[PDB]
Amino acid sequence: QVTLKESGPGMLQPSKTLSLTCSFSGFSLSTSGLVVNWIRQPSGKSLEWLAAIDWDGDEYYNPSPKSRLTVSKDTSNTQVFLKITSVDTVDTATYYCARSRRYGRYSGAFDYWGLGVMVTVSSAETTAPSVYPLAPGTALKSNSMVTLGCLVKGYFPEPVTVTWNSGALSSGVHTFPAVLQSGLYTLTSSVTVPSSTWSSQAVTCNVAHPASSTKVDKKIVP
Amino acid sequence: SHSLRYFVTAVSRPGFGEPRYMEVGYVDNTEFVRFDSDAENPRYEPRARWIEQEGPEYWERETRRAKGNEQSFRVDLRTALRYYNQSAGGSHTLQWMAGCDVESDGRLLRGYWQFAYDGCDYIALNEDLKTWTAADMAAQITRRKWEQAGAAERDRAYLEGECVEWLRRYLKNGNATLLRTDPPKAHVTHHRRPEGDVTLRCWALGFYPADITLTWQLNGEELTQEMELVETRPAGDGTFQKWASVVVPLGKEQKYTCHVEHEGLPEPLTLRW
Amino acid sequence: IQKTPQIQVYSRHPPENGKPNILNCYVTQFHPPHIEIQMLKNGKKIPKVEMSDMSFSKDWSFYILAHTEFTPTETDTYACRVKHASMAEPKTVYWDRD
Amino acid sequence: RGPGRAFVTI
Amino acid sequence: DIQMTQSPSSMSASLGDKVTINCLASEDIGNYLSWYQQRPGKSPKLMIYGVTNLEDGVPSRFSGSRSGSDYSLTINSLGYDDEGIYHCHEYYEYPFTFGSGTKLEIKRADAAPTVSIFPPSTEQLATGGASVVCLMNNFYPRDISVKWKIDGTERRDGVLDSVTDQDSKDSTYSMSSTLSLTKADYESHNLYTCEVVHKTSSSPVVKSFNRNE
Repeated sequence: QVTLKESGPGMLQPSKTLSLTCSFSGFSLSTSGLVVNWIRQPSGKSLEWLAAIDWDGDEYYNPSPKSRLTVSKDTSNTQVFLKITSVDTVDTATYYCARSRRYGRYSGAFDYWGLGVMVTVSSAETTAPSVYPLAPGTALKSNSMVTLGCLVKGYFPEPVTVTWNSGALSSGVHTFPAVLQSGLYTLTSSVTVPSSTWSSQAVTCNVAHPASSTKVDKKIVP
Repeated sequence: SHSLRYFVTAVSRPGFGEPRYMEVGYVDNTEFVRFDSDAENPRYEPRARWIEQEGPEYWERETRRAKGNEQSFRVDLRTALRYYNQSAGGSHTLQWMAGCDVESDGRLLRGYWQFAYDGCDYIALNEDLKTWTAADMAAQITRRKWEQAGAAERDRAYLEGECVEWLRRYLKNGNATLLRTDPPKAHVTHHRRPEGDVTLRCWALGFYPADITLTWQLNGEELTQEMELVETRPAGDGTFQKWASVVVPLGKEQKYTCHVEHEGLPEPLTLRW
Repeated sequence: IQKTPQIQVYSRHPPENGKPNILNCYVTQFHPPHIEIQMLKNGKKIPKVEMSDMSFSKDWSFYILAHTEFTPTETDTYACRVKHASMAEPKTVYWDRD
Repeated sequence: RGPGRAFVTI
Repeated sequence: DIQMTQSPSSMSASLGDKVTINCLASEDIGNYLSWYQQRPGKSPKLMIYGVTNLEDGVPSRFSGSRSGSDYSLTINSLGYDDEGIYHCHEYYEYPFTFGSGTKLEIKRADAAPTVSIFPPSTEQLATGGASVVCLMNNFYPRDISVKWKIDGTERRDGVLDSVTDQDSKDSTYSMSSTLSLTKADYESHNLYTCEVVHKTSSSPVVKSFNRNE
């Protein structure tokens, strides 16, 4: 069973205090030789080990983060908490908790890992996306197939969804990854469509932003 | 009497690496050979002074046997993990005791050949060196298959032959450090107490072997009071220490006599404060 | 299925201040054989914890002896911390010239 | 010398 | 810290091909190293512990080796089920250092990127800012570079790039470049063009538009 789950608040403001908890149901930090260690990974980078706590209560830390880390267990061996004081925008990452066994003096590899909790640190507050069409070149020749675009600028939370013609058009679409810009995210979404259908029909871009509770539609016209 | 004993520990280390295999050898109570599988180039090393005069063939064949037994314990650990319907991610231990206790003349008085799993008695070879005692329901399969193969016969052949003659050779080669008798230096310490009475402490240090008797007496009587004595501990050089305490009134410390009797002493030592 | 360890901290030779001595921690009767023994001077971990053979007795419980060089003074406190599996919290035992 | 197991599985 | 360097940074192989991933330790990590596999969008699961011991449940086609101070992890019969990111471990010194991570994808026939230019929408201009984007779709492999020429000069400032991972449809890549300028600067010029060059075209594939059309 093992099964350990990370729980923690995403979207934190800088200089605050991040508090994560790891709940496991398969082993206990009681009269058991098991130890639980926190790992963090910034998206697109390498894994970093943060801290670890034995079933004794003994704690180990990575001296690289000066002195802002504090890991502690419950009076009921079934959870492990990590607290990071004065959180920075560089601490945006996905955090896991893993199990290891104590063999005398050394630890020994991570048997089971949690699912991961995404935490992001940024001072910007939640905004709504602005959607814009992307039409072909003004002097374009009669091609066989054409490509239309939909640009979504100026939204904060990481997730957005894009469909074409209320999800009817789904063949040949491309949703690009989001990029940040002075606190606000922006991305693009492309659709390929035969020159027979465009512009003989109406091709709509359906954007959906859940955190702001918004659904936007556009109609790309030359 | 004297004994040749060999203690073997196999500990699985899942998530860490290969299981640790250890083999220690004792004459009476003194270690003289050691083998550890996770050390580099695992070979039989000497742990005493008198065993270092064995040729390279001795260590070669002993290392060969040790590594063969190591592989045997690997497959035994896996088979026990299958026997008890246990998890592959846990760390479990096999312990093996094998040796011979022989009288000072030349007659095997007891042959030991027993195995324990995770601290509980698994299987044993009885003193008859023919019948197996199996404690667990899964240990009975081991007993039946080992009766089919007839392991008791070859185990007895080892215990009744090779063990006793190699014990004889070790005793003849290590008569300098295995037959020595160093008498213990003894004394009494008198500490007052924040209560009102006095703690007397009898000490016996630097003796061999560990067989020692330490008692306090009131007026030559077996004493009728809370006597606290600790267990015989090694010093880290071949000798042992011991001490026995007694809480006595202020002024009657001269009534108490500490008696220490050792096998290396001409007469039992009696000490007063 | 586990056995709690027993600890004895002591000096090899009769201790006196300024004279060099070997302080050792004798830990017996425990299971499984995965334990950690640390020697502490004034609270800090000594790195010279050279330990002996992790052997076991007839009761199948393991024992071990971990010694280190030191010099007894009336101002320095020395102890042995053991971390096993059977004790919820690590056991610290201070040296005392009984 | 010590004892040999003769590769006999328990 | 015993920083551990993993290499290569990214590998690409055919179906069934044997591949090797190496890892070095600055200090002596003798048999204190494990290899973890992380699937796309999942958590790293443990694969090999010790150095050559596969964790129970791992297909036997994987192997772990050690040669002096460089650790290797080999896999011979590669399938689509193994594409992902791989990590080294160190569990010896307490600052546990990880590898850089190595991405393993599956090869395919080289593809040319389809590039398209998208002139700013009047609304964008109305706001006051302007962003020109020129996407490149369905190419292989990952290596590709864009230039953005504004009436003959480069003006490589103010550009943002966003490259996707391999497509779930056929393992092809996509890139989107957005040049965000002011409305005054956008009206300052006329001709705007993208210059993307791939390991297939030998000559830069070019696309452009003119504002006054």
